Amino acid sequence: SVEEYLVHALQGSVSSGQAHSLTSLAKTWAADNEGVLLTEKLKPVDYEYREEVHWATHGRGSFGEVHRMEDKQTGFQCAVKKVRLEVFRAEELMACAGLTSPRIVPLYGAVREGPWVNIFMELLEGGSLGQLVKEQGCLPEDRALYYLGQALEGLEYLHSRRILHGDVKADNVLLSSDGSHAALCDFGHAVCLQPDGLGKSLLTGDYIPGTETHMAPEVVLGRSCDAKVDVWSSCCMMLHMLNGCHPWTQFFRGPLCLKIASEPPPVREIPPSCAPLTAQAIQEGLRKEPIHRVSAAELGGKVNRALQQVGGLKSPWRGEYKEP
Ligand SMILES: [Mg+2]
Repeated sequence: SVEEYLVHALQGSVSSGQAHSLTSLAKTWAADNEGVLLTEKLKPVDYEYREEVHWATHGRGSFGEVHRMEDKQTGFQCAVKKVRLEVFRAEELMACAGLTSPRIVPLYGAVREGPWVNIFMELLEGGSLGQLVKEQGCLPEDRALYYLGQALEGLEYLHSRRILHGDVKADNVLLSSDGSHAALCDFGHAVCLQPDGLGKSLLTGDYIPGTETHMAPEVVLGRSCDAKVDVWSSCCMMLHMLNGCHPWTQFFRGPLCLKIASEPPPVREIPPSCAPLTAQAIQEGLRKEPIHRVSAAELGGKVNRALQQVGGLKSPWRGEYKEP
């Protein structure tokens, strides 16, 4: 209404503004150079911010969609996620913009150029939790608990704001230079939960999930979904971290969605040598029925206690190769 008059003003130009503008503009895209930049270090020139003209590229995502970039005026280096326009979802920015949490990769701005949405964000120097698991087969339990713990703090943030990530997994967790900090990214599968708590459903075409192996049973059953899907995924992530491979992967080859539906939870993939409280945390996080599944916050507590049970975090950042 007033947002309509507003967006028309924002269109056709790249400006330095706030998150609300970006969000509003974003909705436009989800339905020629324009956008909003949320940091001083990324500076438009004369209403424009074009690739190879104002900023240059220097690929690491599921789609090789993410690059190191540099602003040609300012010298500042960050990351660009290229997303095609016809596929773009405002929830990528909605579940991201102005979210002041150290567990969520900060958004630096987003700029449309032609059929491309260029999403700018902090470049975290230590890469993805996924790459870390690849490099060193699997992670020590305490290290595994540590990162799950930090991902849960980030999800607790999202959920309390009525936001569901949609695709929680090691590849979508990023790490600082020392590996001390972990923060969520890729909100491409994020959904905004409407006033009535739980929402959408995969079959209606609103919650399109990201990674099959990490997908909760209520998703596959075409049931209504809430934040609880993230909690299931985060434990699939936990299994990935502990075993050096996704759930279901080592056992079933074909349409997993049908297996996830009717099998017991991947609970059998829990390493026998794990601390009982770690096993319990995963077990509670992998309850097939969402209502009885613990919340991110509830799991955070159990995870926190389990880390203490294993003598705290005393594993080196990078050292041992631990065979899958
Ligand atoms: Mg990704």
